[PDB]
Amino acid sequence: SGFRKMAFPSGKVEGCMVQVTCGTTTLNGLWLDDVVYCPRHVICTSEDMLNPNYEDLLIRKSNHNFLVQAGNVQLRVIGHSMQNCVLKLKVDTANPKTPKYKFVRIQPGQTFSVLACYNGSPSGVYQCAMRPNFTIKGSFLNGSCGSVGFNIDYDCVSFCYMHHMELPTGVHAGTDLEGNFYGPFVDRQTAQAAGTDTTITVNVLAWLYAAVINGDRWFLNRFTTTLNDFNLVAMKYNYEPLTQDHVDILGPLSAQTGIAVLDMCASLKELLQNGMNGRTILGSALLEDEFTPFDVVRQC
Amino acid sequence: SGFRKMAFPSGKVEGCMVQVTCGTTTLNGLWLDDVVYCPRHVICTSEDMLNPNYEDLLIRKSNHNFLVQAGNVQLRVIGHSMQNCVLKLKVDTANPKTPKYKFVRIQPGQTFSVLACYNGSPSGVYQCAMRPNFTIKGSFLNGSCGSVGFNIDYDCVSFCYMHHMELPTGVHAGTDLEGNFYGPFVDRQTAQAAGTDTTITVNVLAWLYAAVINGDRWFLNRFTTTLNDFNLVAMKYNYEPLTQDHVDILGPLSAQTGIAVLDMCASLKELLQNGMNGRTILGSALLEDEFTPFDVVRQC
Ligand SMILES: [Se]
Ligand SMILES: [Se]
Repeated sequence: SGFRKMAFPSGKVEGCMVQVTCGTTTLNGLWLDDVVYCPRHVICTSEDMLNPNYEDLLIRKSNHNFLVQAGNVQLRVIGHSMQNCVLKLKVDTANPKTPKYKFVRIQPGQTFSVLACYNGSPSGVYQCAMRPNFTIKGSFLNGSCGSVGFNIDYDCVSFCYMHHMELPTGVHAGTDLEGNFYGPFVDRQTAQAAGTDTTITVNVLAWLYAAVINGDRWFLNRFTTTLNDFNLVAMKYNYEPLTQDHVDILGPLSAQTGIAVLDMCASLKELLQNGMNGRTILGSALLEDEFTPFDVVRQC
Repeated sequence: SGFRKMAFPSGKVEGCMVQVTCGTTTLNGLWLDDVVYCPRHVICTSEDMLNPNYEDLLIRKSNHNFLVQAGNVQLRVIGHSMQNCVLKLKVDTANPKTPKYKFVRIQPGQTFSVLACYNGSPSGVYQCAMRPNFTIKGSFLNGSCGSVGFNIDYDCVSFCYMHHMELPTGVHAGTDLEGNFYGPFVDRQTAQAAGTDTTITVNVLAWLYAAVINGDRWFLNRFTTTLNDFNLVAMKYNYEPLTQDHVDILGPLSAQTGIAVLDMCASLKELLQNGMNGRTILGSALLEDEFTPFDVVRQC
């Protein structure tokens, strides 16, 4: 037993990371089949980032201006396309190590594993949630740009994220693998408001169930509540509204534990109104919202 | 910037995981060069685990009684040795995928990455600390036995841990790769006291420095203290004694931040005596002790 924040094994992805250099800027690329994907701001200098005209800047670039290095293996670039905020560099060799893969655009509240890389070299793996306001709170130093987020189902890597920006607030923003930003963000070094974040209510509930399974039951109380009562409390406390879709997804966990969802909500309400009072749930002294129902089920 | 609990990329290790079956018991093995390492209790039934005589049980086994499966590749076992609580199964093929590697026995307070596996298949990666009482708090379901813990330096995998037991308390215990348990534990399903755990003081301090670097400074106070004053407070609060070795290892972090170690200790003291008062450090509402000075430096 036991419960941990756990990333997917990164092996399949490590074999796809490349280094992409254009002019003076180095960052990470993702080589699948014969296409290398990377943040289009690889083409920018420091000053460029203040106010880039990506079309005009890219027009000053040809195929030979992109250095693609796979470990020590130089890749030959034979086409280049901008799609939203990604570059798609066509190279002459299919990646021998390409796994089965999909590109997916995930939803707020969903989670994924990040392989943080520098100079096309993996350095660490960890699990992130896409926040309701479409930021992530990661660990992304200078040159992490181009690191990707992914899920694995059996043999298939669903790439869902590529890192592009740290906001002045210190949170992180980026694209799907088609180059469309999550959230209102743009690939320019400018003031950008993320906007109010909220707790992923359904994740918190899933985590409470994981706590019950693991033997932490102190917070289980004598009350119940209704979706609407609970949702009123959710409002006050800056939590996402709970819907029937959410109740449904907790079904299997409510099934195992014999604790109906709305009884778990009344527990949550007591925690939101009374706090945790110096106690811990699954070793945490706040309410974790970084685990989906799927995450919890996988681990149980 | 940003700060996260981060495991090593698991790629190098995923290519070493095998499935080991003997009689009715399946668990995980580690295939390096021509030797497969696994928990010796693979040879035990359920009832065996109550009171195993490993010599006598192993004497009833030959090379062909060990099923070693590497994905779909059956391995041929040609010798078998018990070393402490591990079996070393000699197989006829060197693992093509063997990385550079060391076996190391780590120290309490040190951290490592766990590749949790089931039936020789990796399912997730996450970072653990070896507790002062030589347990780990992991996520290890039925059949996780044989999963390993490791560090990576450049190209070299230092294996430090193999999973063997969940204690009745729900914490985890296991061996180095020579088969010597961390802590007082044995590979028998019996009552086993772990004994008092304590907070890894130096880790907490490293984490406080990581917090300063990331912009969290609320807890920085007007006081200082001495090693002995601090250590008296450490005692009261079940924290490990801070030594000069520890001060030394925080040197580089004290260097960058311009906050002397003992000033960071006075801050810690105020936190230990006054609590966190509903505030958060690096998104945590308690004091994290799961990051070493090396971990923090790597991430900064
Ligand atoms: Se970037
Ligand atoms: Se086991």
